[PDB]
Amino acid sequence: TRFHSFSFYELKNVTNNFDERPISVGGNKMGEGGFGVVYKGYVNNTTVAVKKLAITTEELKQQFDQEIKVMAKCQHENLVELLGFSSDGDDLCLVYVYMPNGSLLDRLSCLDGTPPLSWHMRCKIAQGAANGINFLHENHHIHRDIKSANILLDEAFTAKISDFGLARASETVMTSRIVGTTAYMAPEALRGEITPKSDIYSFGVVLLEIITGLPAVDEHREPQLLLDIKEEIEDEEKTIEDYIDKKMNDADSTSVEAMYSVASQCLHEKKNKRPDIKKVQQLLQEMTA
Ligand SMILES: O=c1[nH]c(N2CCOCC2)nc(N[C@@H]2CCCNC2)c1-c1nc2ccccc2s1
Repeated sequence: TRFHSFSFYELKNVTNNFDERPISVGGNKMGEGGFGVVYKGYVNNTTVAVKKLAITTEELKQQFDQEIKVMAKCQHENLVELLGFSSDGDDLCLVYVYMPNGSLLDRLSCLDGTPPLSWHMRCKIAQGAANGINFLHENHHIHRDIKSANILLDEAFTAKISDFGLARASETVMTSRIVGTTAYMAPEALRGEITPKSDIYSFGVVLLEIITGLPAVDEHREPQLLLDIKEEIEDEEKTIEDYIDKKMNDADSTSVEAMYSVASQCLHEKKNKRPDIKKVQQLLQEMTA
């Protein structure tokens, strides 16, 4: 698949000169951290998300080329759709289909007054995100940064996996440049190993965030790291019912326990004991069915 080459000045013009101001006051900024800032824009009769990239300038160009490579090979309903790019101007830009419901992290934290996600919507999001990871693993790609901030939500709250800049083709390797988000990383990924089993572990943390509505890491909380609740529950001090997000009215114990069981299996500290993505996908389908 081939993409449209956008002019930097067209992207600069539709995003109000890449405004740092947010949604309310009159700017276009939609979020940052994923090695760039995402801005809202309107191009060729469509609402778009324009990611202006902003380690080394060469490493940032490597991730720009990697994102296009992965997106050229990988088209799926549970991956964000790349509409084009821009290399001509000062800053590297990636253009996507606009995701009106932001990220799963934003929606789990009810950022900007949005209503809490229902258990019914959370199940669809978990299944959709697992279908997106399955498609990546089937095409021998390792995401390397699976987290709720990288699961975007469209007009129908369909889960769309994003950020393929750090993605690696497999088609267990070792690396000197350890990348990803600490609170979601498998022990072997924190040591430099590159394997699709690390994406399964990170997805297990995403499933706990979905059940609990709690962020993967919170400086003002005990445990500070969400993955530690797996041990508090296993060493029967608590149960998953004590951790269910109170901001839901439709969560039943049976399906929550079925999602928690998938998460627990994903979070096995030994990479070879974790289920593969097809098994995770099967278990999430049986939970609903
Ligand atoms: O299209 C988008 N809309 C919004 N909304 C729209 C509604 O108002 C709030 C902002 N947020 C986005 N991402 C950020 C990511 C960081 C955390 N917060 C959300 C995207 C995309 N972000 C990306 C990122 C990579 C690839 C494609 C896309 S599309």
